Amino acid sequence: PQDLSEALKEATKEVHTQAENAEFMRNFQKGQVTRDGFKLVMASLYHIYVALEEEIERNKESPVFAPVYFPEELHRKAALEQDLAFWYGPRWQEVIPYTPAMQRYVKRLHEVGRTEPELLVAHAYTRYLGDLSGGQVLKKIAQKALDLPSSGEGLAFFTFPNIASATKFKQLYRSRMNSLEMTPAVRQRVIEEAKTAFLLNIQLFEELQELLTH
Ligand code: HEM
Ligand SMILES: CC(C)Cc1c(-c2ccccc2)ncn1CCCn1ccnc1
Repeated sequence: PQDLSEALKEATKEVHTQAENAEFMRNFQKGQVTRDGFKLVMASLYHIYVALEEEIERNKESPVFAPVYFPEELHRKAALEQDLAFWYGPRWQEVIPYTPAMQRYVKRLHEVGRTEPELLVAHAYTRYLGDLSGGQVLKKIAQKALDLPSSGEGLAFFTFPNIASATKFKQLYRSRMNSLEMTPAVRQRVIEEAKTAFLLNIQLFEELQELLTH
């Protein structure tokens, strides 16, 4: 396509279906998710957003990222901190898991942010835009399966408080992505990096499924 935002969505549709088809996500969508499983997703997201937001901050003034720098609207670390205190309790920093598949994702995020910052947008796309389109329904499934007490915490990750409308913010984000100027080579690399991002998630999903089924 012309617009990078369209080119990304089109080019990742297949891997996106793979992610939807992953065994752990299938169980999820079918409402079969356990607290143990959900804890692992929350832990994974924490390590992922820590590293991504670290690298966004390192690159916030770079011409290859600045147009999609939206820290107040999108930042997820503090929400995940809140959520992990609930899921893992007061000592969550000492007890949350940090698995090999989580590390592999984090390592690629840091590699991209430090040495290939022009691809960071692929990672921010894969995560943030995903989160905006999807939080709604998967959250509801979670609440049903998990049957939380009404303790007012645990799911802050799924609310972006600084975005009034996800639809309008997603159009704005697409617009800014489409304003990035890149050579055809960089653009091919950005697309490929998004596929890589999806694969990192899929591999993580494969690992969590393994860890939970012994
Ligand atoms: C690894 C997990 C996933 C990632 C990284 C991911 C990522 C994304 C991304 C980046 C988008 C934005 C597409 C665009 O507008 O350009 C998106 C949209 C979407 N995702 Fe996901 N997703 C994942 C899992 C799922 C699952 C499990 C479902 C449903 C069960 C789902 C349903 C959707 C839907 C319905 C859209 C919106 C389609 C549209 O408006 O055009 N995704 N996802
Ligand atoms: C339950 C949910 C958080 C699963 C998920 C992950 C995930 C990744 C890595 C580890 C754990 C979970 N990434 C995206 N999702 C779907 C929610 C966002 N979305 C995207 C498109 N439609 C919705």
